[PDB]
Amino acid sequence: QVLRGTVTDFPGFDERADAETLRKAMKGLGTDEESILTLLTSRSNAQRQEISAAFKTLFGRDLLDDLKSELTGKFEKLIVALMKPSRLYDAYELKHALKGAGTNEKVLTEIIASRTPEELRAIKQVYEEEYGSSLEDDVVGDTSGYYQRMLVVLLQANRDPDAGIDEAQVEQDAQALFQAGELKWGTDEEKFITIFGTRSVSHLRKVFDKYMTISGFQIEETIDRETSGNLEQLLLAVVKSIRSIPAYLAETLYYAMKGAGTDDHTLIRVMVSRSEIDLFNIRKEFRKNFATSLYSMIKGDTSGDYKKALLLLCGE
Ligand SMILES: [Ca+2]
Ligand SMILES: [Ca+2]
Ligand SMILES: [Ca+2]
Ligand SMILES: [Ca+2]
Repeated sequence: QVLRGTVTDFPGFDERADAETLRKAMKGLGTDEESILTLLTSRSNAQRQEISAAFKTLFGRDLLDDLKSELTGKFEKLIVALMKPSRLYDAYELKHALKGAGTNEKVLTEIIASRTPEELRAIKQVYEEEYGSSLEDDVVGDTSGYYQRMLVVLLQANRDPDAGIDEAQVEQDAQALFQAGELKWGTDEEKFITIFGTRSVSHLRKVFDKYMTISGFQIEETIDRETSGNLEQLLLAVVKSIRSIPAYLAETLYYAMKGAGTDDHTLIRVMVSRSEIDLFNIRKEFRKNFATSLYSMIKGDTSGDYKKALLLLCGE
C-alpha cells in the first residue's frame, strides 16, 4: 500500500514534557491551539499514545476529553482523528459509516477497496474486539446486492499471492471479463466480482492491459458502461487501487477538494489514515495527475488551525 508517510517519530521524545506542554496549552481560560497543533503534528501516533498515557498519570485527566472540550469544529475533528490509535482508526471510521442510522457507502468503499488483505485482517480483528460485532456482519446488515457481495469478497482478505504470470490465465480472465460485460446483453456481475476480488494484484494489472488490447476499452470504461450505483464506484475503487493505492487515494483527496466546498470528513480521514504509510507517495501522485501540490489545494481550500494542522501533516 506503502513506501512512505509524512509523519515520523520525533527524536528525543519526552512524553512527560509533552504532556506538560499540552496541560499548559489548555490550563485556564483559553487554549493555545498553535502549541497543540504543532506538538501533535510532529509526534508519530505511537508517540501521541505515550503522551496521552503520561498526561493521565501526571494529571489524572483524559487528554482526549480535554482536547474535545477545548477545541472546536474541523480542527477539533482533526485532532481527535490524530489521537486515535492507528490500529483502531479504520475500524472506527468503518464503525461510524455503519451507524448513526444511515450508512455512508463512500467510506465502506474507500477503505475496503484501498486496504490490503493484511490490513483488512487486522481491521476485522480490532473492530470485533472494539465493537463486539463482526465487521462482515455489520456490512451485510447495512448493504445489499452485488455491492454487498463485492464487499464481502474483499473482507475475506484472501486474494491470491503475487506469483509469476500465467499468460494463459491472463488471456482467460480478460476474455471472461469481455464476455461478462461488453459481449453480454446485460452483465455477469458475479464474474467481475470473483476476478476483481480474488486474483493477485500483479495478475490483475496484466489482465487490465490484456483487456484493453482485446476490447479497445480500458476496464474502467467498461465498468462505467456496464454498471451503475454503488457497485460501479466500488468496482472502480478496486481497479484504481490495484493499479495504485496512492493514486486512488490522491484522486479521492482531489475530488474531496474541488466541489463548491470541501469534504472535511474525507479529507481528514485520508490525511490521517495515510500519514504514516504513503501520504508521501499520495503527494507525488496528486502532483503527477491533477497538476498541483496537495499543499496548495489544501492551503487554498482550508481555513484556521485546521488549515495549519493539515499543511503540517502534508508538507513541502
Ligand atoms: Ca482552557
Ligand atoms: Ca469541542
Ligand atoms: Ca453488457
Ligand atoms: Ca455508469
